Amino acid sequence: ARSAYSYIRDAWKNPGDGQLAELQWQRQQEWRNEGAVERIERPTRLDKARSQGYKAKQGVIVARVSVRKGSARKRRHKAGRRSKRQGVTRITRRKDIQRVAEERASRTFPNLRVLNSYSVGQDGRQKWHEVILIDPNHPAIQNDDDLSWICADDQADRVFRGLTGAGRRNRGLSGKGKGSEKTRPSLRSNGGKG
Amino acid sequence: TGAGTPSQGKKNTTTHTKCRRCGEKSYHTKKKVCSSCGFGKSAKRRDYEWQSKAGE
Amino acid sequence: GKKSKATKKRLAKLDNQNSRVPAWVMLKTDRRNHKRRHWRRNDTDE
Amino acid sequence: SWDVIKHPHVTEKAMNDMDFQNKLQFAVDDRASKGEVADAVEEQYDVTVEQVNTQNTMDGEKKAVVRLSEDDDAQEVASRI
Amino acid sequence: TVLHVQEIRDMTPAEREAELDDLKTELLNARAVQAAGGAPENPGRIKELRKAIARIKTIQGEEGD
RNA sequence: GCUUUACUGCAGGCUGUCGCUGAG
RNA sequence: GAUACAGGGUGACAACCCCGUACUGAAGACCAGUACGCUGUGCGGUAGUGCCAGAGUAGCGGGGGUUGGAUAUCCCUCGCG
RNA sequence: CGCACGGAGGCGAAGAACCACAGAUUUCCGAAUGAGAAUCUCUAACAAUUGCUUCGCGCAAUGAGGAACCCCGAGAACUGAAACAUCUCAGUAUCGGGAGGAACAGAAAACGCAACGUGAUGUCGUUAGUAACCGCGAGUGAACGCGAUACAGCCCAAAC
Ligand SMILES: [Cl-]
Ligand SMILES: [Cl-]
Ligand SMILES: [K+]
Ligand SMILES: [Mg+2]
Ligand SMILES: [Mg+2]
Ligand SMILES: [Mg+2]
Ligand SMILES: [Mg+2]
Ligand SMILES: [Mg+2]
Ligand SMILES: [Mg+2]
Ligand SMILES: [Mg+2]
Ligand SMILES: [Mg+2]
Ligand SMILES: [Mg+2]
Ligand SMILES: [Mg+2]
Ligand SMILES: [Mg+2]
Ligand code: NA
Ligand code: NA
Ligand code: NA
Ligand code: NA
Ligand code: NA
Ligand code: NA
Ligand code: NA
Ligand code: NA
Ligand code: NA
Ligand code: NA
Ligand code: NA
Ligand code: NA
Ligand code: NA
Repeated sequence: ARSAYSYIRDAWKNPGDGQLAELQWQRQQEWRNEGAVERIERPTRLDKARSQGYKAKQGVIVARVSVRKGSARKRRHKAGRRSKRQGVTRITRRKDIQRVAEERASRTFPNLRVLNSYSVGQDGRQKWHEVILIDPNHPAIQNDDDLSWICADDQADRVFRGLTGAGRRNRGLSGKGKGSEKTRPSLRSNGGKG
Repeated sequence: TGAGTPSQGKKNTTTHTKCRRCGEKSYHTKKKVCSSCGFGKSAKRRDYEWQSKAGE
Repeated sequence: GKKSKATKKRLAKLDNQNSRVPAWVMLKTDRRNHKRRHWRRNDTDE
Repeated sequence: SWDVIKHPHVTEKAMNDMDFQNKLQFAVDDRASKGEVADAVEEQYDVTVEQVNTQNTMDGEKKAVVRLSEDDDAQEVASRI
Repeated sequence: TVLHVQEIRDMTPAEREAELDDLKTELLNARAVQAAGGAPENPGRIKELRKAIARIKTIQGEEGD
């Protein structure tokens, strides 16, 4: 039979309808008064969190981060530039907002490592994402068969090197065939043309 | 007043001094910032790729 | 000017470094202080 | 661990202080206070220190002018070391 | 030279301390004679005194004082 | 470097529209 | 003399004056906590069953960047879904 | 008894010098962390940010460095086009963030010599200056496949 979790999932398919709509309209009022990174005891989307690796266990942390909506907050050129490079308004950053959110969270918890993250909506001027971070030094995690992998040295600052799920998709690594000629194995090894 | 020799006479102000962190006489005592190692501005050591030729 | 205790230690060291290569070092090495500094002609740090 | 007293500062001026003012001169550790100099001197030479004057010298060392009580004789204390 | 390692280990914790103060005093008196420009020195000892002191401190550390 | 009703663009201002955005 | 005629040193051109050199042997490090071996677990197959299987996603539209990617690259942003 | 061939003196058969491994000591400033300061000073200190928490800094983490290599972001212009705007130089220089001894990638919502075919991923050789782009100018420029190197395949979420 349907899991209870399937109901949370189904509700989030349409965040502008039903009970969820009323919930968001109420919550965001409190969220807009909260800071940039807020640690929360329980995930707003339990199903999504568990699906991404979350566990109600010691050393597993969740935090909601708000990031402004829109394009690059860019300064206009202050020296010679050909027309092509004179733009300001239409330039957008190459890292998606979700990834920015993930980095802001990881910076807040220097000892923790980003496991994954997901969206929890947006209003007219900002987006919110909840990031799942893990304590690679806590023994409750070092002994977990499903999570201990994140404790390895080569996983340090994984979010900053694009090793996150949002990092990998944003790097164009989703496809294994056509279209990934300049993305795999890395954008840098491919000359930065991905 | 000439901008050369006659203007060199008022130069008795101490600015750059021996830096606590790197030992170079670059710690600007007015700014409390070393122009050589970055002490006072950054925890990381001041360094730039342009301090050497590009392919080196 | 007003020198601090640390500045003073450094000035003291510079003065000591300003001595000559002892006579016996000449004999021992079978034959110059490249750091001879004059107060007027040269300039110390700080 | 560093010691307080380094060695006796023996110069013409130091002799005059010894002969005429019952004072002993020492090269002490620059981290040492007048009180620490007073104590160390009393314990090493078994005398009574009345006053200590200090100076950070242009040699990078600290000089202490230690005056002894009338009970003690600087010349005698110095003559035995 | 004159003071060997065996002799230091054979000493009791309290004997090493007393021996340390003794060596420190001989050193201080040698540095005093040196400061006075006094030549009745024997350069080997002032150097040996430093090593002997180091040895005693090393053994004091080895044996837990 | 400077100018302008030279060419081409880029900020900025004004204005419509969409999102934030809801009830009769 | 040579399984040693590489090289160097030595009061001038040295296989045989000295270090070495060939042969043989030893140790450490790396390979690697890997391979092999082992302990535990248990692979798989038939039939029935619409019980489960990752959403602002797949996909579409507006505006850009990027790419050899051209209608047919990858990515960002706003809206829809 | 360093470079370093002096003078004086000393050490070594109680086996020194010297070499290897291990240990002791290891001032002050320095990420620099009790606070301040041009290497000093003032009156107990994981400062700051975090995880756990006996909710007490009790147990832990981060910071900074490194020849380049590596990954993720920001991103010129001289120049070439015999001018120049798209294009080119070039995702280069330079800048911000960060890992390791190597990184990154990686067990197909692949390929599409279309097949009764291949079978994770890097890399090397080739495919090929081919296809594709481009004031269709100047220029730009892959991939599948193949021959090699090395080979390795698995864990969750959910159902119950
Ligand atoms: Cl991270
Ligand atoms: Cl094939
Ligand atoms: K140009
Ligand atoms: Mg690579
Ligand atoms: Mg001028
Ligand atoms: Mg002098
Ligand atoms: Mg005074
Ligand atoms: Mg381009
Ligand atoms: Mg401090
Ligand atoms: Mg041209
Ligand atoms: Mg032309
Ligand atoms: Mg190109
Ligand atoms: Mg292909
Ligand atoms: Mg399991
Ligand atoms: Na972190
Ligand atoms: Na001068
Ligand atoms: Na002295
Ligand atoms: Na001009
Ligand atoms: Na691209
Ligand atoms: Na779009
Ligand atoms: Na050491
Ligand atoms: Na710490
Ligand atoms: Na605490
Ligand atoms: Na030209
Ligand atoms: Na021109
Ligand atoms: Na073009
Ligand atoms: Na073939």
